[PDB]
Amino acid sequence: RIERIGAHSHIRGLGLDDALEPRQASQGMVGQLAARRAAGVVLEMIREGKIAGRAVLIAGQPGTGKTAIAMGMAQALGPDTPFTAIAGSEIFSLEMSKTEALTQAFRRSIGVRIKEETEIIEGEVVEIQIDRPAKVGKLTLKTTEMETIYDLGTKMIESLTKDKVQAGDVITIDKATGKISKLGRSFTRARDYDAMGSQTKFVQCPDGELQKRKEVVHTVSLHEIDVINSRTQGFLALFSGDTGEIKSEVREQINAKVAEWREEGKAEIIPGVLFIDEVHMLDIESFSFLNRALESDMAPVLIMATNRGITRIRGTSYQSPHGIPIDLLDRLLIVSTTPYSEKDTKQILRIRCEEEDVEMSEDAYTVLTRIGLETSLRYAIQLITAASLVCRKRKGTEVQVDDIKRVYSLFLDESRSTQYMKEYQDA
Amino acid sequence: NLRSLETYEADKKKQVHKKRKCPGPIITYHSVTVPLPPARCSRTFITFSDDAT
Ligand SMILES: Nc1ncnc2c1ncn2[C@@H]1O[C@H](COP(=O)(O)OP(=O)(O)O)[C@@H](O)[C@H]1O
Repeated sequence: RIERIGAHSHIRGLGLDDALEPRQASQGMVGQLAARRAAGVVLEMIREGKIAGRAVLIAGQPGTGKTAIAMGMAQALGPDTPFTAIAGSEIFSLEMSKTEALTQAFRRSIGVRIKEETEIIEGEVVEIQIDRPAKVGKLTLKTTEMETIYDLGTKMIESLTKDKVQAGDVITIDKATGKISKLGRSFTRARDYDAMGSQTKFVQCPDGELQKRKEVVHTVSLHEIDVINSRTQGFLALFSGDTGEIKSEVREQINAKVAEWREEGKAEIIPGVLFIDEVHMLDIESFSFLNRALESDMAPVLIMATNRGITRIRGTSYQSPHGIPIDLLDRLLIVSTTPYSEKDTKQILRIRCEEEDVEMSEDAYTVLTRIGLETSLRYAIQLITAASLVCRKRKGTEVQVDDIKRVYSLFLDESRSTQYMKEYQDA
Repeated sequence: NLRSLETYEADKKKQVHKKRKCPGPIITYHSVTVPLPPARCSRTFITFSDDAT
């Protein structure tokens, strides 16, 4: 519950209507109807997943809400669909090539819902009488509507001895493997032992004696390749990034078995999204790889964001729009974000204030909207926070003009920093 | 009696056989629910066959 509000916490989805009509202000967003409708339609395409290898480029001036609309789409997509957010400079690893990192990122945003039929027996253990030789045992499971006694085997008795199960424990035994899983207790333990005090759990299902076809959908991403590349996979799946596995017999074989599962009804493919923020940091080799990697059937939807116009492509000398080669730039379609006006700026500032739980006068809102239209929006939020803190220190109830104007001089913007920078501190 | 014989064409006997096969010093861990749905609690018992154990 203790998680602080970040720069994109004010947004909590992409405000859209039944007909995908964008709204002025909803779900923490304001203005920018065109790019928001583009986000809505690409999100509909993602949730459809019928087509693979689609790319979208979010372009615009800084502070136009590129990362904002990206996080909004991520939120609107909701759980059950992977959304791999990554920065352009994260692919540069000292233990795995750029192409390998891109393959990892692509396969990481693809999920397979594996269906598994289970048969679990549950109930209340009324009698767990076990005859230890130092071989024979019987279990008396009880439910709210029926009871049954089961003769326990040697291995089952040993498993029960492993996980201590006293009378009155709510357990869920899997008839397939016999794994002992304790859920709780139905009553106290004799009220006499001067220890082991806990709370009592609710009774089990009436038909819990034998659940026939308990369906559990195990969801896992296509990053499962780490499970095969090495005999010990947890080390690679948890921390180790040195996963330069062999592409042959791993990628192709896993894809083939995933197709077999999809055809045989075991699992279903759920393509996610790969959001590369500041994609301009990718080397030209990474762009050349994305050009081809984006053509596979397992290719997720590649959302990218650029904050530049004509700029040199990293790893070469010639320039291209958005710092992306002409090929990949032409392949994808671009979503331009128009700057926000004064009203939109004021509304965004008000939404941020509401998020931060801070209140300020109308004149404060006006002067702060002015300052934000002049300097920037993020700087306006910084001033919101600073003025709220100055007001709290001042013992006031709401932020007045005298606090925003004070924190404006206390904290400087880059435009004024460079102005006072004429002291030639260093070069 | 004839009908009983013809229809006889027991698990308790197999349990008694298992008991026979037991060397004799068998300790049994036994816990049952006992009263203080109705209020109740769990009680634990550990039966020792012979004094050796
Ligand atoms: N539509 C918007 N609604 C609310 N805040 C926005 C919006 N657009 C930009 N911002 C704010 O501007 C700052 C930077 O803009 P951002 O959302 O990152 O877009 P960009 O990626 O173009 O900078 C962030 O602090 C963000 O909160």
